[PDB]
Amino acid sequence: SRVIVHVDLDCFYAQVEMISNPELKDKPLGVQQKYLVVTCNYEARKLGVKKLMNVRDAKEKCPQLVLVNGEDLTRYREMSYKVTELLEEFSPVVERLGFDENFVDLTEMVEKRLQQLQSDELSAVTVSGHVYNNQSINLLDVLHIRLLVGSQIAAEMREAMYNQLGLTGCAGVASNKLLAKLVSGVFKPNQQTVLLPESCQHLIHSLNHIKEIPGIGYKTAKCLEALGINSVRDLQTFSPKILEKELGISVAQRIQKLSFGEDNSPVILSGPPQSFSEEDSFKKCSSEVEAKNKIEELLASLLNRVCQDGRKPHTVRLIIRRYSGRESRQCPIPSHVIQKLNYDVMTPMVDILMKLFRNMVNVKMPFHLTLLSVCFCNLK
DNA sequence: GGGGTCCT
DNA sequence: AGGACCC
Ligand SMILES: Cc1cn([C@H]2C[C@H](O)[C@@H](COP(=O)(O)OP(=O)(O)OP(=O)(O)O)O2)c(=O)[nH]c1=O
Ligand SMILES: [Mg+2]
Ligand SMILES: [Mg+2]
Repeated sequence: SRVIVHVDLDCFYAQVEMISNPELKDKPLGVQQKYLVVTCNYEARKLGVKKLMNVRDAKEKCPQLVLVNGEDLTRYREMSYKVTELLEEFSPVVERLGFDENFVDLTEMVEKRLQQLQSDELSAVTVSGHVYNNQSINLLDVLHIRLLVGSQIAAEMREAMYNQLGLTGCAGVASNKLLAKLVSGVFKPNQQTVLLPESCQHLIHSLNHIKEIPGIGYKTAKCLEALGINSVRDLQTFSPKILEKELGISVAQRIQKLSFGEDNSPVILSGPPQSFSEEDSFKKCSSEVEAKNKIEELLASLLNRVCQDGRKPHTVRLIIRRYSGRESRQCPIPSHVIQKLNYDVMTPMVDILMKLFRNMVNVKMPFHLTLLSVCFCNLK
């Protein structure tokens, strides 16, 4: 019934770097964060470089790999919002997923375009891009026609993104978010594909690991592996009763639906972010004097970002990670502090954060943090 | 890794 | 405050 598109930018961070320094769009490029190559351009993947590879592995496997540092997300974040703002011009309800993916519900727009078409030009309606599984099109099938118009809009989207932002990316068009997202990566990079309904099963069964289904992550997949469940079909087939009584009703019914390619979740308007955070990770921080300096650094950046935003946060959170998950402490931001932008908001915010710090770190007893993070949320 | 979302 | 998910 619905016509949903999923847009997915090509090697996002690397693409941004290649644009900032066009002297790089010729070379294999990797974006580095500490010891990780979080992503690389397609010249690099040709040479054996994979996403999230160790710089050691990447170096050895590709000594001519140019590395740029991508620990500061400022520019990626800015381009990211330019992308969704551009998509919002097509339809106001755009849902972000991470920095480089967006869903848009095109069905109202598709409907509008059809109501305007004439008889002799419905003939006549064509696909833009790939048709998944080379499935043949039936122009008399109104579902095929709607999905085809979807593909046309999707191509207008990719064209605008290139023309206005210089950004290249993939699109997937299908009847729900799950399927749009699975199909958008079938032809990469910088291409698009549309999923006709009779090819839905082929798409879901094309997956080789149950983790490949968006919504099934490390923990959930590990549990399923424990239950003898490894293929999509194993999950499709497993006893709903037993599944429920091992993962709970909510998860069980949702992921089991997902395994059939069913996903009724609406595309949601993401809008402005609901939180701003900054982190730094390190081998060791073992003194409060360090912690405070670290935190002042993080807080400085955040205050810059809150500044531009316009809205004001009403709670602060401090996150740590002890040597060998994470722990957090939050509290509301005093009413008087919330009026800042010209004054000196630093010293009182660091005072609050340090109270939070000592609340979860015994400073009289040696400690070994390996991450510090500050988060502003409850924006108003 | 350096972010972000929602649910319990 | 933690846990799970997504990138
Ligand atoms: C998965 C993941 C992505 N990212 C960032 C790096 C990526 O540039 C960006 C989007 O990730 P992806 O969309 O998963 O991959 P990509 O856009 O870099 O490359 P492609 O889609 O062509 O395969 O998010 C992280 O920082 N940490 C992570 O764990
Ligand atoms: Mg991408
Ligand atoms: Mg998954």
